[PDB]
Amino acid sequence: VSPPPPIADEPLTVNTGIYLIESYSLDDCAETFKVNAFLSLSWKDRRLAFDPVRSGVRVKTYEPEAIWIPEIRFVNVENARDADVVDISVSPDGTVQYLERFSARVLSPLDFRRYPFDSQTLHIYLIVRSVDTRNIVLAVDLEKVGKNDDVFLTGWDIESFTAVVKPANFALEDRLESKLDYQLRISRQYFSYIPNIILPMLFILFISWTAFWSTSYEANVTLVVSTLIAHIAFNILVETNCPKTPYMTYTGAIIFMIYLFYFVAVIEVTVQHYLKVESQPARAASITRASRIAFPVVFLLANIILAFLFF
Amino acid sequence: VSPPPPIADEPLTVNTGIYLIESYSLDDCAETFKVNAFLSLSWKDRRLAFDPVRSGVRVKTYEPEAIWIPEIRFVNVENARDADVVDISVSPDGTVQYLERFSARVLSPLDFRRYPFDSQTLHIYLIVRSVDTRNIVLAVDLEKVGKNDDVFLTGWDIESFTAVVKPANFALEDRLESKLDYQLRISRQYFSYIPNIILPMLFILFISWTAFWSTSYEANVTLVVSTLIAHIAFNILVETNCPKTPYMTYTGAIIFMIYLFYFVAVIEVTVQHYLKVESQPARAASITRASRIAFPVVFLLANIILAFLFF
Amino acid sequence: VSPPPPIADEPLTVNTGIYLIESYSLDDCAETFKVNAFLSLSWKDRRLAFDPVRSGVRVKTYEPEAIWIPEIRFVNVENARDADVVDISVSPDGTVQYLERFSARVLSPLDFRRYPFDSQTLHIYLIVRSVDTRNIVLAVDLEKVGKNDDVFLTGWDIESFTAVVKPANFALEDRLESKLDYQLRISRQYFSYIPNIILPMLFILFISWTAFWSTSYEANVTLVVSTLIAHIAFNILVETNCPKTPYMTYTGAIIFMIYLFYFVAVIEVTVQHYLKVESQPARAASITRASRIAFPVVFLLANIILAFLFF
Amino acid sequence: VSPPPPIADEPLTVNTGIYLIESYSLDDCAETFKVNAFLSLSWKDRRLAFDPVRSGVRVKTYEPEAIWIPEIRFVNVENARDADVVDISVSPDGTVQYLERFSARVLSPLDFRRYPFDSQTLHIYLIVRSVDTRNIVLAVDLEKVGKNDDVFLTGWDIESFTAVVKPANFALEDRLESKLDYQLRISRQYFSYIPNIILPMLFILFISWTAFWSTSYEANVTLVVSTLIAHIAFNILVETNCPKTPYMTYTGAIIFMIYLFYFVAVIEVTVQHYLKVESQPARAASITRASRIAFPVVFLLANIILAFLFF
Amino acid sequence: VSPPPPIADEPLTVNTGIYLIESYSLDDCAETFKVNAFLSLSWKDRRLAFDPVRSGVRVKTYEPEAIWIPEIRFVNVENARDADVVDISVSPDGTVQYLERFSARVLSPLDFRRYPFDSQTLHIYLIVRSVDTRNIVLAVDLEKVGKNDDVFLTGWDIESFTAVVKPANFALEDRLESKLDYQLRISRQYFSYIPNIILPMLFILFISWTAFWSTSYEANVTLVVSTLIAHIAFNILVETNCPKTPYMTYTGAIIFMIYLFYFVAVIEVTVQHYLKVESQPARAASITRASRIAFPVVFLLANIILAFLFF
Ligand SMILES: CCC1(CC[Se]C#N)C(=O)NC(=O)NC1=O
Ligand SMILES: CCCCCCCCCCCC
Ligand SMILES: [Cl-]
Ligand SMILES: [Cl-]
Ligand SMILES: [Cl-]
Ligand SMILES: [Cl-]
Ligand SMILES: [Cl-]
Ligand code: NA
Ligand code: NA
Ligand code: NA
Ligand code: NA
Repeated sequence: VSPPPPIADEPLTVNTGIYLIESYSLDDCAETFKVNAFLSLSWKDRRLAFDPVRSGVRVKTYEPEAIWIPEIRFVNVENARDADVVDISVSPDGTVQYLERFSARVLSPLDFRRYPFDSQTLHIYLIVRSVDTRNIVLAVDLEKVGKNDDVFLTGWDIESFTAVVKPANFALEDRLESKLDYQLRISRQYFSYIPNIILPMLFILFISWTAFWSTSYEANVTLVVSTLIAHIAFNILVETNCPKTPYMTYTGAIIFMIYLFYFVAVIEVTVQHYLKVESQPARAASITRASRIAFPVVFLLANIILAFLFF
Repeated sequence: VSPPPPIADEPLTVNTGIYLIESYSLDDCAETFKVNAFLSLSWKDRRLAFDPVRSGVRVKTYEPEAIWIPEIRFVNVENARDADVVDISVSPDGTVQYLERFSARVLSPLDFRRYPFDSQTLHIYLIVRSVDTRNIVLAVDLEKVGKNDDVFLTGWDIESFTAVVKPANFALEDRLESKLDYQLRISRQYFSYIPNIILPMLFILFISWTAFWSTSYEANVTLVVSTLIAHIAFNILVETNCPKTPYMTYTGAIIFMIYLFYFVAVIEVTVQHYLKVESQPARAASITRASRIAFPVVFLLANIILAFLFF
Repeated sequence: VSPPPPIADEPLTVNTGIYLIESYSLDDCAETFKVNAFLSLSWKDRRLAFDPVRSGVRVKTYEPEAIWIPEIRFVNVENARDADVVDISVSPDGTVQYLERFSARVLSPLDFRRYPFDSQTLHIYLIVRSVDTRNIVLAVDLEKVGKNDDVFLTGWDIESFTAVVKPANFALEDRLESKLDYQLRISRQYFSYIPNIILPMLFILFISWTAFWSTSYEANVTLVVSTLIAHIAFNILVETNCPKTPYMTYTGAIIFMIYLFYFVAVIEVTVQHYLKVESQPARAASITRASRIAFPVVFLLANIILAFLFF
Repeated sequence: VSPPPPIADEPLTVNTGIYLIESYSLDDCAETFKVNAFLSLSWKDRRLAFDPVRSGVRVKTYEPEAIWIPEIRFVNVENARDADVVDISVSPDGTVQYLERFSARVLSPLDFRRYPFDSQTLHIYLIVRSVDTRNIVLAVDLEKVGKNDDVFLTGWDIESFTAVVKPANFALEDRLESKLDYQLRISRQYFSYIPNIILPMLFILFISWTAFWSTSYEANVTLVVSTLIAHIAFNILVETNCPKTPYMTYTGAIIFMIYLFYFVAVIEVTVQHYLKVESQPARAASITRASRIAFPVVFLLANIILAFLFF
Repeated sequence: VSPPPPIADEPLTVNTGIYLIESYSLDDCAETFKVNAFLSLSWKDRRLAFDPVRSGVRVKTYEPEAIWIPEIRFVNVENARDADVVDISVSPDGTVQYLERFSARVLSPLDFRRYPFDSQTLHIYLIVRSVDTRNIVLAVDLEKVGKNDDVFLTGWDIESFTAVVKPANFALEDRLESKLDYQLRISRQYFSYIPNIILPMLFILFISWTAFWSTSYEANVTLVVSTLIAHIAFNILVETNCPKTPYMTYTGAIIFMIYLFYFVAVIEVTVQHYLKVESQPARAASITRASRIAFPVVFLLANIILAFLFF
């Protein structure tokens, strides 16, 4: 219950590995994800060394309480991980092979600027604090790093689960702290977003555009203002249920542009009727005819400008 | 305590069984279900064998801490199960009869493509990790796999609770792992979905179709656009309260088709009026008369095409 | 720390009592209810019998760890109850009088077919598993069963808290198990249901019926379709916040019937106008006049048919 | 680990005091409030009396396990309080001075009949169960009962925190139980309820009243029915997010009355038009002119009747 | 397991420091924030002093159970913090250097009067209660007060994390209590507020203003009342999801003013039509022409008055 002594003035190397068993509950609002995995740890504690001849065993098993185990913590976790030690195996040279199953709700920022065509890199930061008698440094054993094939996140494609092999060693509260970065790369499954969100939202806008093939101000006011109600009602229906993104998103710019188009279409309908009343039906009919091409063309062009700006 | 020694070079067989006491909280959004059940374990440990004559007992009881018990874990759980050891009984031959009551929130994918006429197979994966001293293999005693008659999930018919007898034995982090798949087959209770969701949604669409028996553009604009608002408002009312399904569902296709029909009906109403105002009432009246049959026929046929594609 | 020995071959009778301190959080969506109560247990253990003369005490008090206590569990709970042992008293004959205060979230199905005039019977199932050396059977001490007068559930009248005195004894995992049924009968007290949900919903329907005293198709389309929107919007306002009931409810049938009446009223308004435009105002006016009586009469009769079917 | 012996046949007096550190999460729907506070207990145990000369200490400190401490519980809590013993000090006469910090979710009924001008008295009931060898009675020293100045509940004015000095001593399951009543008096901050809820709700009603200064049935139908939609939509916006109150509230009566006024205004608009079309414009214009005064006067009077009935 | 003895009659100084690791879950509705941090404590205990020559070590490490550690608690926490002792180091002079990693959901009031241009000061109040044999006072080690550079709150700019070096010493429950205030200053990221909430809300108001360039009462009623519906529907879309603020906010005043403008615009539309129908088109046209300037000017001025009043 004290760290192993150094042979010379070298730090203790704790080789790590994370193997994803299950990944679940990716919360976009909270920017958190719950993960269930193995955490394999390996280090040399020469005090535990033995002769397999005298012992009559080629490997010894210990209880966590019986031996020194490094305090590995996660940097970006809500509460400490719920861990269960699966196995502890000591070889005759004193090499400890530790294995545990943990479940953790990890906090990792998400960038929704390119939503719903966005990709994310989920982080899991391992950390070890160095002690009084010696310094502890983390390492990655790539043979011990991977993910179960059945690992899934509904609406996401799990690209890869890797680790940045080089640790970040730094001083914190007068002690060395070695930090490791485990990355889970995911890309969104945006298929049903076209028929369920985009297409019906465009149909409602297109219905407002039929006021350019009508001279009735009463029918035109009912067209543009009722489609604005239908649009707002449709936005409540497809609402993300997360608090509004403080920054401007791709989908957010399109929806803002759609609100601008309902305002510009009201301005046209109001101008058309005012010119018709103010004995100028030549200008009223020429504006309404221009709008039939101007509205879809300006819309198509502005969407290409946004798509270019965001991608 | 170490694992029991093999008589020959055979692995240790741990006979399992799960008996569902209560099933609750089936979350469609989270794809998780909370279960409370018994987990029975049986294996032979010859070290624990005794003579009932010398001992004066026909069965011995032990505390979990006193004897070797295999570490059985569940693969698809959020956090480790909340377990309470109910009984441990050792017979003179060394047979250990273990029993525990546990509660766990199990993660099981759900396929909503055929919703609300869908059936689901909920999984509970048992797993045991082998040690270096000896290999551990799981077995299913099907007489031990069951469920309480009073077990229920509102809106579902619990068909069966089974296990696939053959375990999935595989290597993971240089050790053998025996995995058992327990299945809970459930089928949805879609009764009230016709009168509460389908019938009122179709009525709103049918009201938009009365514009084919009217020449008033003002009454037709109020018909088709107000029914679109009534439809969107009705969708908000019958909203699933789960984030949108990343894949296209049966119900999702129908609702997309309904949005298309409101757009096509606006196009007709706009064409009818434009042909009437552009001195062509022969073409305007012939289109409106055709729509009276074309709309219900194309709808009925497209539904048959979707029903055929999904089932 | 062994069960008491039988005098003859009789099972151990554990007399139970439950005294409701507080009842709260009745969740209709989850079909669960939280309860805070006393659980009294009484059984005879002749090993604990004493002479009050030699001991100098008429009653002995023990710590739970000092004596044998039967493991009583609840069948229909989410997780095990939060229990705290209040008192353990042993009389000179060996009668143990155990008392504990517990809190538990009990799962009990709810039938909403007669909502909001429904009554429910909430269950709490006690169970004891028999042990190696002897069988354990539950009994009810009616003097120890009851509820605090201040116990309440907002929107419900707590009729009674009783128990089914005869236990359900059966075999489970090769051991006898004795089960007790504790019933809490509650009836809904929703006075405000009529003025807050029914009356405004009927007013919206009655407003659609004013189209029978109007010949204006434009005013009639605005009447029936805007009231349909107002109805749907009112249903969103009075939405139960629980996922839709898989079976058809009383309130559910009325609301379905109301949606049918909005569709039938559109059919009338469409027929009236088509007969008027197709040079038949004799038939148009006779239908509109008939509807003034037919609609309220068919509605009143259909409601009596539903009320008769559900009650 | 036995109660202190009486000098004469007197019960043990346990002096209590609750000091509110933080008050949070007042849930109107659940009728529960989460409180964090100190619980001070004082009682005399002559067995713990000592001579400060021989001991060489003026005060002795003990661990809770070392001495007898009365089992104090709260009656109206969800689960037992989360407690942490802060200090235990024994003076030479045997006086025990116990202090603990606890958090607890207290269940206390709320009366919303006068909402949002309502005041509430939140209760906390301390209770002690008497034992075999002696009776235990609670006492309160109001000098010890208080609250932190920074204690807050958003939207409420915490008037006072007190205790009813006289305990309720009663028999429960053949033992005496002494109960104390702590009371937290709070009154609502209804400031923004006039400009955010009442004022916009009245404006929507007043817009429906402009139909009394119009003869156009088409404009009157659009006025009265669209304001009914705007009212229902506004009620969804200002919805309390708690299930509807089973009893009739003040705000509930006003809103019911507002729904009645939209129905009566439709009846007027329908009568006006029917009298006009049935060659009686003398009666139609006289009703519409009467309504201009009748509607605001009947509204103003009915509100005074409700305000008088509720306050 | 006794506090250290004073050299003279001085109180024990416990030097504190908090180092923010992660900040998450800032709940505006609950006025709580979850934080993960280090808590460093330093105090002198001469009983633990040693000669480094005879002992032969830099610092002596202890288990929390082995030495006296001051009970530091947080004032404004829901439940006690989840703490993990990271390290305890004693230097030759008797200086104890304690370190722990904790997670806590801190309660801190939020002032939304200037929302969404508001800044908040989040508090974490440390407190120590003085003991029998000596008084304990808190201090701040400015070298140990800090925050990780990667600390974030989505939609907020974390300005600073400082501590009020001077503690608040006061009597509580007959004992001295030293309290420290740790402040986390945050300012909101209101960027997407303008295009996502302000601009579409103003467009809906501007559409109602087109009724000043129209004489049609039917088109004007449809303009002002349908935009009121669109506004209310847009408010439901951008609803804060927190229960209503009891005090009047900046955004709250603007939205109240917008509801007043819809009522005043209805009054104009009603007056215009009544003057027109009552043979006075000179006054009707002069009011409608005045409103074209009066409405945007009064709006712009009233907004400047509110902006001045709130900032
Ligand atoms: C309420 C329906 C509405 C106003 C906007 Se739709 C909604 N909500 C209306 O009242 N009058 C119309 O002529 N058309 C409409 O669609
Ligand atoms: C014009 C009718 C608009 C209907 C508004 C419905 C508001 C839905 C609120 C849903 C909360 C999840
Ligand atoms: Cl951790
Ligand atoms: Cl598990
Ligand atoms: Cl239980
Ligand atoms: Cl308690
Ligand atoms: Cl704390
Ligand atoms: Na064991
Ligand atoms: Na026991
Ligand atoms: Na004690
Ligand atoms: Na200690």
